[PDB]
Amino acid sequence: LIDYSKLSKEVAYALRHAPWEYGLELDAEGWVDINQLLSSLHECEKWKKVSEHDLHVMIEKSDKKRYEISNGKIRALYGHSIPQRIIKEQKCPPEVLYHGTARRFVKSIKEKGLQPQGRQYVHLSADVETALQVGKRRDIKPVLLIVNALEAWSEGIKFYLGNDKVWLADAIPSKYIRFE
Ligand SMILES: *SCCNC(=O)CCNC(=O)[C@H](O)C(C)(C)COP(=O)(O)OP(=O)(O)OC[C@H]1O[C@@H](n2cnc3c(N)ncnc32)[C@H](O)[C@@H]1OP(=O)(O)O
Ligand SMILES: Nc1ncnc2c1ncn2[C@@H]1O[C@H](COP(=O)(O)OP(=O)(O)OC[C@H]2O[C@H](OP(=O)(O)O)[C@H](O)[C@@H]2O)[C@@H](O)[C@H]1O
Repeated sequence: LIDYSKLSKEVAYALRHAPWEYGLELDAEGWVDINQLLSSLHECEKWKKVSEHDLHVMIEKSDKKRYEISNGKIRALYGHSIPQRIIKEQKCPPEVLYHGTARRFVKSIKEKGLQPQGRQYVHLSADVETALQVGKRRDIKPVLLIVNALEAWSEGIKFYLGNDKVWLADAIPSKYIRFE
């Protein structure tokens, strides 16, 4: 049987972080031919059994909509770190978005605002529980930040489509972030 969770982590690395290591090139919106991905995964002993059907199943069973398959191509919807900016659709955000973080980063976010750091975009959540889960990746007592996203947008900060639970933004100045 396939560990679809571990397969999902491998696909994340290929489609967000190091496509070159797989001999892949992503298009401007992040897509690659799914047969080229499968061929690359089959260089790895653990993934030689993985079929195109398995990639659909991995997506269906996942707790998050990380990837999409369309007309024989696959992309990650968010998370990228590669030098070439992934073109995402600009969108007007809801009034409020959230961002869960680690206690150890709060001072720096107060001073500088939210920054993309190792990714191309700041990632934000649509609801509190989702944001706390983001923060739990780094801190058992994560900090919830509340972003006045529509105010930021009206003052020129760009936001972009990730998926229904993950919104993307350029750097967000501190004045739009509530820490309490
Ligand atoms: S046999 C040859 C295998 N391939 C290679 O050797 C090439 C380089 N391999 C690697 O770098 C690692 O083996 C990878 C593929 C990254 C897997 O290592 P980890 O077990 O440590 O994975 P992480 O926990 O660090 O997470 C990796 C990214 O995957 C996201 N993710 C996708 N799907 C899930 C699921 N179901 N559950 C948890 N996390 C998942 C992770 O959030 C993470 O995302 P980042 O963008 O890296 O933050
Ligand atoms: N000025 C500043 N100074 C200091 N620290 C600052 C800072 N600005 C921001 N930070 C913090 O710098 C960390 C960046 O960390 P990340 O790149 O991993 O971003 P993120 O945590 O949002 O996570 C992305 C997605 O990854 C996962 O998705 P998957 O499961 O992989 O699909 C999640 O669920 C997400 O959707 C975060 O703590 C920021 O708060």
